Amino acid sequence: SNIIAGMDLNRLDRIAEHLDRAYLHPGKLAGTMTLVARRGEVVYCQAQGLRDVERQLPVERDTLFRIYSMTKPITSIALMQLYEQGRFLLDEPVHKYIPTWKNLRVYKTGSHPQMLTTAPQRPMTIRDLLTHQSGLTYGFMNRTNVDAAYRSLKLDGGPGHTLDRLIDELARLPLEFSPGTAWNYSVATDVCGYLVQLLSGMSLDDYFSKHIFQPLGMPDTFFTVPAEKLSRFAACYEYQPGDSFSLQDDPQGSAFAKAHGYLSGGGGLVSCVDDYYRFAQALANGGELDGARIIGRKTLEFMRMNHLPDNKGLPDVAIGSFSETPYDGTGFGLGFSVKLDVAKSQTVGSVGEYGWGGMASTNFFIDPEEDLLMVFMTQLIPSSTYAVRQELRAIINGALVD
Amino acid sequence: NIIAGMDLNRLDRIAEHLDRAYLHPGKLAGTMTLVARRGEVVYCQAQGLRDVERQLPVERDTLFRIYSMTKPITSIALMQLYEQGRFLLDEPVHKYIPTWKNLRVYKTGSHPQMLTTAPQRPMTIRDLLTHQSGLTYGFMNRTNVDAAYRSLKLDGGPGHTLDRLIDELARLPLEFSPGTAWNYSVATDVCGYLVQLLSGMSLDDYFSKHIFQPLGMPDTFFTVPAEKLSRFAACYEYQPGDSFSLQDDPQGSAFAKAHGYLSGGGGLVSCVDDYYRFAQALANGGELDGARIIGRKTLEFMRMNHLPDNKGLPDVAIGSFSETPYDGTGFGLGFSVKLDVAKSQTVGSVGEYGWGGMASTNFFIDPEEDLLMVFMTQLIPSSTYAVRQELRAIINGALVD
Amino acid sequence: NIIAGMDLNRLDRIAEHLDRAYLHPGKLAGTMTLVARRGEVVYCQAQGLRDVERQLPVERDTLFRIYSMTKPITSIALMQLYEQGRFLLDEPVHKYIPTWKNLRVYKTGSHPQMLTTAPQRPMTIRDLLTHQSGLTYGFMNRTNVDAAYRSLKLDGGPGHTLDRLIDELARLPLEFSPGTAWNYSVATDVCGYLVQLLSGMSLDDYFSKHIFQPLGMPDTFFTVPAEKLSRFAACYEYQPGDSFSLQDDPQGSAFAKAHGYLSGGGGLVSCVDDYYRFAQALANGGELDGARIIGRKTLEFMRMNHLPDNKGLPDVAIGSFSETPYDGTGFGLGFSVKLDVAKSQTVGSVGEYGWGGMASTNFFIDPEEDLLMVFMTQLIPSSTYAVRQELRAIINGALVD
Amino acid sequence: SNIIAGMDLNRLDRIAEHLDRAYLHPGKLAGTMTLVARRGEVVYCQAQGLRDVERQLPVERDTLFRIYSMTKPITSIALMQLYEQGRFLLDEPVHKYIPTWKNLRVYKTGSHPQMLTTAPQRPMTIRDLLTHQSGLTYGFMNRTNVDAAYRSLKLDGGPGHTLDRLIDELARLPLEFSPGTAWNYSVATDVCGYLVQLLSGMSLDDYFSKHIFQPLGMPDTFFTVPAEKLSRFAACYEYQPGDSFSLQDDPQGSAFAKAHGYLSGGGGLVSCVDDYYRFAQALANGGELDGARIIGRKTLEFMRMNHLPDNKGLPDVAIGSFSETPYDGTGFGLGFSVKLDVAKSQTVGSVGEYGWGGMASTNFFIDPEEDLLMVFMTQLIPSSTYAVRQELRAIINGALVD
Ligand SMILES: [Cl-]
Repeated sequence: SNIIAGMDLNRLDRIAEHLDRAYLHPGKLAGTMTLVARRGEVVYCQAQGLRDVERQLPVERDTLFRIYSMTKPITSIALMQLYEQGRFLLDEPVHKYIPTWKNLRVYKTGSHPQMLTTAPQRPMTIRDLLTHQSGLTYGFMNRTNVDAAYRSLKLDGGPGHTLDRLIDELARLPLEFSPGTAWNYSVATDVCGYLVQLLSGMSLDDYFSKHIFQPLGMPDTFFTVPAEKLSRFAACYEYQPGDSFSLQDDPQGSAFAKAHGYLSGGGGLVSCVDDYYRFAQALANGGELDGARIIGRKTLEFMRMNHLPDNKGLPDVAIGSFSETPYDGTGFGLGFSVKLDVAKSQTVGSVGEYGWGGMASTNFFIDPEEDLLMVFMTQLIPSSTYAVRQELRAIINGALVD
Repeated sequence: NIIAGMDLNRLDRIAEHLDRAYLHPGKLAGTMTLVARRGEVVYCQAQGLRDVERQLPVERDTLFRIYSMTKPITSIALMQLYEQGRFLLDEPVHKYIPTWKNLRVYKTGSHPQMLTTAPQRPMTIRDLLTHQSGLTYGFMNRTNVDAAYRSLKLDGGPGHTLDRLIDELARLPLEFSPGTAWNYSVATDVCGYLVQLLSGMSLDDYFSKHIFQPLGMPDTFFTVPAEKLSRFAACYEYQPGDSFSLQDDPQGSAFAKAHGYLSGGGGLVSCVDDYYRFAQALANGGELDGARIIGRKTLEFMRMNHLPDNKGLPDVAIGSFSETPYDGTGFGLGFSVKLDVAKSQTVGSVGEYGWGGMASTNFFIDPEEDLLMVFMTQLIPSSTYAVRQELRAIINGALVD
Repeated sequence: NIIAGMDLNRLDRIAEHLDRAYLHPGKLAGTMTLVARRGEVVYCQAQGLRDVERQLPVERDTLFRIYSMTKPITSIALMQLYEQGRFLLDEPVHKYIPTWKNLRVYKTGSHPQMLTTAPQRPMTIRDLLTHQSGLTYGFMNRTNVDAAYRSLKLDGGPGHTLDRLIDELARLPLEFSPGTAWNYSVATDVCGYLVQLLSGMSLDDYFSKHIFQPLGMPDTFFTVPAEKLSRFAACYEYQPGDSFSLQDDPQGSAFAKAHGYLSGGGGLVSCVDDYYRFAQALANGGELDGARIIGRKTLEFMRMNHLPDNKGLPDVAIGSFSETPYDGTGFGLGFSVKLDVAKSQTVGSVGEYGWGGMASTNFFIDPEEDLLMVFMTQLIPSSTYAVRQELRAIINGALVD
Repeated sequence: SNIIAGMDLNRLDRIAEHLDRAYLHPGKLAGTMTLVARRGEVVYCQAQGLRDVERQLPVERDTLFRIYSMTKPITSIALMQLYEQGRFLLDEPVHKYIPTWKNLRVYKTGSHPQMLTTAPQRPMTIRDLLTHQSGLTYGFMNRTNVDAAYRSLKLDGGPGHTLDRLIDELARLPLEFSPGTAWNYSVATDVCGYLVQLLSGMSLDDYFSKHIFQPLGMPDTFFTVPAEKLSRFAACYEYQPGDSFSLQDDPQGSAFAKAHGYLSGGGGLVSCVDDYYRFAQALANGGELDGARIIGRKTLEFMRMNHLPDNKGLPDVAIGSFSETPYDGTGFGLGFSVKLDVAKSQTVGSVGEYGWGGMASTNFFIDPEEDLLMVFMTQLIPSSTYAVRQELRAIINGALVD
């Protein structure tokens, strides 16, 4: 009956019905913003529930969200813009650009600050940073003496924390493994942000603004929410037992509203669905939207390939929660996950489906076989809580009536 | 004489073959064969008798027990709910059936004193849809677990309901740790139970509303209505010397009573027109004459090999599905999938998908050739003859484009 | 000048090459070469002598012993019956030849006191069509089994018939358990026997009715008629110093007598136009000028690699077919199949299919390029020269689209 | 927006900017000539810096360059022209054509002239020569007692050296390994030139001229620079510590300006960017340019395939520097490298990218997926010094905007 770009709109209304019945009415999520587009046409756009439960404020199309690690693909594009200019090669050692990192060694044993280390088989490369194969980690991993050291030095964030500090402190810490020999989610992408600053001579907020946000028409994407846009800023909620949630970040008096001087290429950005849609749609088009190009078509193709050894999936190389069943049949390129094997993933989709998510359960994907994309925004830490991103794929794929 | 790149003179070899090899020598009672390509019916032939005792001929409208050709219908029903966000394939079954949380794996002993081991992981919905759950069937007659099924009549009996099947399965061991092997099973009856649980409808009402009414299938049901019983075929079973005996009289059949068991695994009676319309809808990507039963992409997903590491049934199956005729065939979400034509030793295309019934009913869809067959007879068991392979030889042989 | 994307000036390199490398130096008596692409004959050249002794030139209409280029014809004949539902490839041979039920595998001893072991499984029709049955050839001269073939004259002799071949094979051991290796064999003579058994026709009449008359092949037969004997080439055999000697005088040849043996493996005499029409029919998916010899799909099935796990001949073959020239080549139902071009070390396409004759006759069809060659000479054995590879180099080199 | 053949010309200007900033201004290279073409349109052609620093002569479009091992693909085509005529088969033993080579054995131990040897598994084939799998080597390898023997016999070049001498001396030397069991860069291609002469009955310079250069319109490609073209001949420079260079060959009084007796099918040719462009463009077209055909379309397809065993890459079979990380995901056919795996190469491009380079850092590639090619000329020995060929791929691939 009502069909746009080979999608049945009546079937897509199942998105709203599902989010109501499974998340909003039972009080598992505060509110959602969902956008679906196919062949450059927005076929679905729905705000549901509340951006701020305490103040009884609804989710609107223009609501601002902490996108967290959905920052990573933006940083990754920023650095590959410089690749396109001949500025570095992926197989170059990081220490060429960060000479204090030349003597990075691998964790053997001991607690910070008396950690013993072994020689790595080879130096860390830029490709290792872009693929989380460098041996770096994250404080929040809470798994090893290396991430214990990150937490004691506040490398994930803290008062006075800057990228210059992150790089200075990382120069003196051990890696989890010899670069390239495993996969571990990490501050690597914050380091990628540091390299964008080093190579461009710009601060990461200015690079992003000049080379990505202004050209794509993304006026509502920033590291610091301006005072006049704070009314639009969603609260962040965290999971509580019984599939409930509590306030985790009040938008009035948030760290995201202060210009605190850490620009996290890994998870710093606040955005909205229109801004992230324009970014995603540019990628879906081969790097161009409405006359503005943020990356070469071929460079993006390269970023979308599986960059793991021997075309393995995350579970074959990952040392954390990324080794679990939901990452079965999914690889990783230069800042995107890549679906390798649909049946193995146990989730409907296409080979080559690429995207990433945020800690607060934000998610996007681009299916290059179907010319289809989704941007999903909510604020519920952590993103491991619910499989809503998989239920949305079920509904969206189910609406294809080609 | 050519329709849709098929030679009709070559297809007449179907009737000639079934006459000479099965009907004239008294191996089968009667047959109904339909072939379609590119949405055109190119062959449709009733032969022999639906009821030998009453000397009643097979007609186009004859009703047949399709048995496990019910399974793809149940599988579509459940994946309709997948399309609505109602469950995920990698979710544990025990999320929806909480009494199943502590299912364990058979180690040793006879029912009711079977010793068990902890499974590596809980059973998933994908395990049920792929027969990798560890469930079995009474009729397997291979293990102490299927002995227990037979002693509890889980395959069918007086007062038997889906609620009973699920209650009794909660207290039985699995053949193996979920996902680690393949074994043909009551899993699909459980899938029917899940359609009821998720839809809040009884399976007969769900099927009727969401599949049979939309596709125009008025002659498909769990219970044959009294006014259609005249069209109902007898069922026959194999006898030594390639003969057969009466196994179910259509007058006084259990299929004519509304007993309480709706078997998503093998309950349905249908006819060639009804199953044709179902098959044609699948061949079209889930739509027929403006009615859609499933998304094009969801069906594509169901048609994929869902066995580990793209293995064939013989690499994972523990039973008769491990034998040479399943070489080069995988399994998705209620369909077999041809992986390797030469290895199968049977002409066809990669991606040929379908399934069969215990009484030797068979259908396939070749998505490369846009070709499908529905074959109906009533001869238990389906392992008796290789007629479905002879039919593929003839049908594939008739492609002249 | 270019026809069907081939440069004719580049194709003239064929004549120049055969002159310079074979004819002028006295390595071959004479050659007939035909090349076609997209159904157009782009090259047709007779060179040198059909009969050196009588100073008779090769003409377009010269008749040649094509030997094992008979095999694809027999293979098509048997798969015609497959298309009619007459057998399945995974059926035991002993279903049709019941005296073969107890065939065993050679362990040790000389004929007639050979000791044997139980095969893992009975021989199948697919084993016969793929030379994986365990049968062999007298001329192999490698084992006590082929010694027994030679002592019983199973490859040919006075009074020898297919009925005799089948009777004597019933009492001999196999080289290996059916399907577990590949060995060039009398299997295809047995395939001819099965065509007779299933059709109720003698093989010469089946071929004539179902292949030669429909394709317009009036110059293909087991016996050269008296009035065509003037067109019959002499056969030559290799002599040291890259020379040759008379091996078969066309006047007083066994090919001119109607003895009782119809060899589906190597009996036929043909000419380049007849074999061209056969090859072109295959290249077209089994049809030429309104006559169809096989279904498009059946042929596709025959052209697939039927060896285990898509292996090449060297991974399974026990003889000279295991050597470097068969690297990257598989085998289907009477055709070799190129699997890996670089590994073959010879220009061509994946899927290139064909076969050759012991007197160095050769044909191939490249389904990627829609290209085929028929090459006729009479020089036993076909292992002597790599002319078939030089011709592929030149023919592939002439593609300019 | 200035676009030709789906290439952004403004993005291609990044080539000049990059070569200036990274190589020319800092004194790492003397001068460069860069050409890029896509779909038979030349989209970039820029001379930069100096062909002769001492004489302060600029690089011009028509400057002549020592292309060195970019000779090899030309020799490889020359020999496969004869394959197309039925003159030999790839699986024929070399000793069929060079009977003194029948008893070549494999190095076990000892110094020249008392080297002990073992029986090879099989004789060397023509395919082994075309793929550098023969067991031959090069004097300059400086790795084994076999290459020590080459240096002591001057097989790479010397006064009075001829192909007849190379073949006579190789008949008496051991191989590095049993033919076909490994890969080692070698004089094999000089031997291929010898076989072109043997099979054609022409001297290699005359064969090339008649069967390649005249038909393609390449008037500025030769083994000897004619006196009237010597004014156009670049100086050759070699690397010096601190990313500097010294004069290695004065164009006035170069061996390349004398008609000495050695025609090196492996590295003898001088060319210019227009001539090599026309050769490369002919290959990109399936072996034809402006009505002249140098090779059959299908023969070239065959030459472009990976000819290494089991579709392995160079690092899985190579015994030298070709076993290192920059050859990861690249195979070898009949005189071309072939990209097998783009992600594994860590360098943007397409599967099937084919080409080769010269000792003085000349490079070309053809991308048959993108219908794109580059010819890069400079004179800096050795070619292992800088990763400029990879930086150029980054920039050129980044300019694809269709
Ligand atoms: Cl549509």
